Amino acid sequence: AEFMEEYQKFTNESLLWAPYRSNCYFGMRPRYVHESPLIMGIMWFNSLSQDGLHSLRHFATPQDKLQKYGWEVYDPRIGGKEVFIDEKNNLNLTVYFVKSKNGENWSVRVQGEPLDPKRPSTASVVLYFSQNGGEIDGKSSLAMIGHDGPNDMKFFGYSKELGEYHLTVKDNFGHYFKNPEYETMEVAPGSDCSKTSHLSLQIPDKEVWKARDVFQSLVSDSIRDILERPADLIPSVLTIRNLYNFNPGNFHYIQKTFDLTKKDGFQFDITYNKLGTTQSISTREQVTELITWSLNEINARFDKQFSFGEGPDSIESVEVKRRFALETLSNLLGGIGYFYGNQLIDRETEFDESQFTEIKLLNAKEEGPFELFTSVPSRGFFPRGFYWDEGFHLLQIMEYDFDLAFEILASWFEMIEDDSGWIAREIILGNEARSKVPQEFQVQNPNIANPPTLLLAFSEMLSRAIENIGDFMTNNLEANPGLLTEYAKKIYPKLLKHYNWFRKSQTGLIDEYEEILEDEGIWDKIHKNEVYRWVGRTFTHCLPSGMDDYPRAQPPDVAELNVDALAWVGVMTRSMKQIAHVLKLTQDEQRYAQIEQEVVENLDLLHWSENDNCYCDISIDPEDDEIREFVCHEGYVSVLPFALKLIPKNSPKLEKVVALMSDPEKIFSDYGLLSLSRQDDYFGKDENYWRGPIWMNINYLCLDAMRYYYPEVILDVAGEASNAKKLYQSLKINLSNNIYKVWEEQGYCYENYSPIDGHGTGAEHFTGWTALVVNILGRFRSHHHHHH
Ligand SMILES: *[C@@H]1O[C@H](CO)[C@@H](O[C@@H]2O[C@H](CO)[C@@H](O)[C@H](O)[C@H]2NC(C)=O)[C@H](O)[C@H]1NC(C)=O
Ligand SMILES: *[C@@H]1O[C@H](CO)[C@@H](O[C@@H]2O[C@H](CO)[C@@H](O)[C@H](O)[C@H]2NC(C)=O)[C@H](O)[C@H]1NC(C)=O
Repeated sequence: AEFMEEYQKFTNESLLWAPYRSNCYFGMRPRYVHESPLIMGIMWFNSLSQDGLHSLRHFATPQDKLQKYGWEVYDPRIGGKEVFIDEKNNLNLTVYFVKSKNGENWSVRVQGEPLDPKRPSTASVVLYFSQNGGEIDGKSSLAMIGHDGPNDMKFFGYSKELGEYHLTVKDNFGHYFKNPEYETMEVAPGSDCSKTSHLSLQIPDKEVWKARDVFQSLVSDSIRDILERPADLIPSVLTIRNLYNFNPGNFHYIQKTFDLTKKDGFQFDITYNKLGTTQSISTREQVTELITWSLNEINARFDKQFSFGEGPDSIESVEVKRRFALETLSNLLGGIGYFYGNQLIDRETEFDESQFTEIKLLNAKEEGPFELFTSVPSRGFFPRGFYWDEGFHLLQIMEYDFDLAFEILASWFEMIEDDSGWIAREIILGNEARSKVPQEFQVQNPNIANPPTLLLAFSEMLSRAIENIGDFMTNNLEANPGLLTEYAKKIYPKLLKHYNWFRKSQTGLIDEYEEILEDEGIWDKIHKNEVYRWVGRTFTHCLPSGMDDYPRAQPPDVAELNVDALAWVGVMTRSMKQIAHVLKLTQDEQRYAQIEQEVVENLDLLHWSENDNCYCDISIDPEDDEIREFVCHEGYVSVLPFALKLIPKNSPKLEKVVALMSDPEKIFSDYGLLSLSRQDDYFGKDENYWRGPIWMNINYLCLDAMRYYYPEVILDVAGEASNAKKLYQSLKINLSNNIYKVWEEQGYCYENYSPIDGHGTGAEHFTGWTALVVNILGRFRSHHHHHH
């Protein structure tokens, strides 16, 4: 326990400070600080135009249509470099983040330059800071204590949680906008674009996220005052000022308007030093060497974890492939955020498992606070925790930073409350998070489950730890049985609660079929307790399966048994077996081992269709009742038993699944595996999400499964390619080539890809499970054997 607290202390300190407000282009708050956090964000716009406030950047949104934004290099333990290309605002913005070795001090360098040096424009950068908590704790504060000329400012702050600190904003260079042939640029007292403007005021903690709206509102009131006039005084008109004579408070705006016709651009530093620190960040030169050191250290960590060769993809060079992989991983890590607040949950409205109409949640309530440290599918579209997405994020994160993956996993399972094992599918905390979500999707339903991909990720992590440790650094939990055992003892009761909850809530009705299964002569050899159905499906959708519009049995029936629901129970059971092994719980381990084998046997006995050579959902013939029908829509659901490694090794069924995945007339394409066979009735129909398009998450599992079932495919030996090798190689090549190409051309990683011509579709900046392309390119010997 003492060793664990020593490890957890260091982990905490290394992850305390980072740009964890991932919904912002650049926003910061300290990890796990909910009462008195220092909150920071950066906004910018072109103040030279009359309607520059309409192009004010703050939150990441696809509606901004930036040419490019994201981390080129990033690791939240260290820092990184983020770039924003904004053609509308003529701005080429780079933001560096670095930290002291103990992680308690930090600096942000904002560096801008024009995209076109002869386009008349300005870069009006607005920093805001808020020391929260004062209204609650009666002590937390942040005050400007002085300045060195107009453009360098010194602040003193107190956070009850993090202690006293100094915050400084200082210019290194940059030409402030001004017409030299005027006596002054001022148009009103405080409205002067020729120097830094600062405004302090009191904003309630819960309203701090509205920094852009408050800014626009205050500037609008100043404009109203002014006009109740040359074009080059507009920047001064759009400079914030203390019009209403607010008393100083927790919140601070700092506005700097630079002339973008000067080619060299600008640079200023924002530095935070804990009071009494032995590692103060003190000079511009010190920041410059920290940035150089930090970027090198991240490149070194990346090179230790991944390795890249020439081929088999067609990416022009190994240097370019590696850089692509680094940027993609950096954006996945850069989506990691810290969230705190209430969910909207409806527990009162009655749930009827035998009805299939959409449900009206009319008894919604504020519940919480909750908190969560998690990666996100997309900073623009989906800047929040998604339960089923996170398992896939962790499969990528774990390959780079094993211990970080354990931090995120633990955070998720902290959300399990005492009376229930339920975890919401989508985690929306507070008004800031709700602002990105249509009201119709905000209210969560505690009767609805989702695929437990977190436990698939946990299974893969425990597999590596168990392999490496034998008998019972960013990978201490992989190598140290003492540390792993303490982590496991803490989390076990939570996983168990979740496991029991999932199994009960999704229990199928085996008692129908009995007469039918007796007639087939297999009723006696199936395991009646291991059959499952997705509870809460509707006529046209099945949200609990994670693949909403993947075709299901019609009409819906309470006797349906879903092959993918059973497969997921298999995966959960496997993870329980592994954590039981780690805890030396022999009798529990052997129970889970047998349950896993019973899942395996039910998949082959019940869900395998000899006629269709496929795993299928099953249902009772609505006409006949004496007949049970195999609902067979060939696609991701059909391959899931393969992709989750539940089919017995050497099973004759393996070859048929491989044949399914290799067939160009079904789900094989030049751009990866299609979610649904081209020959299916539903292919291309309706919203067309899981009815054709290629998704990286399932594609990656299939590749991983190939290596498990056909271990020879990992060797590239000259000779005759087996069917398994042909598939493995071409799929890996097709995914790598296409995801890169779309990223190179269309700009970024996408939620899914077109079966037509492989073009990117769905949400943009999807890192996101599409970041699993990093592993496909660079993963090497994640398994641990022996090097005698
Ligand atoms: C590691 O950091 C976290 C900070 O969240 C600590 O684990 C919160 O700690 C408080 C007080 O111990 C508890 O009330 C909460 O229940 C904890 N939450 C979670 C999610 O664990 C932990 O104490 C820190 N350890 C060290 C050594 O700093
Ligand atoms: C964004 O601005 C940066 C900074 O100037 C540019 O990346 C300099 O570019 C040259 C040419 O590649 C290199 O010699 C330097 O190493 C770069 N410096 C840094 C810090 O990257 C980049 O070209 C600009 N991008 C756009 C689209 O204008």
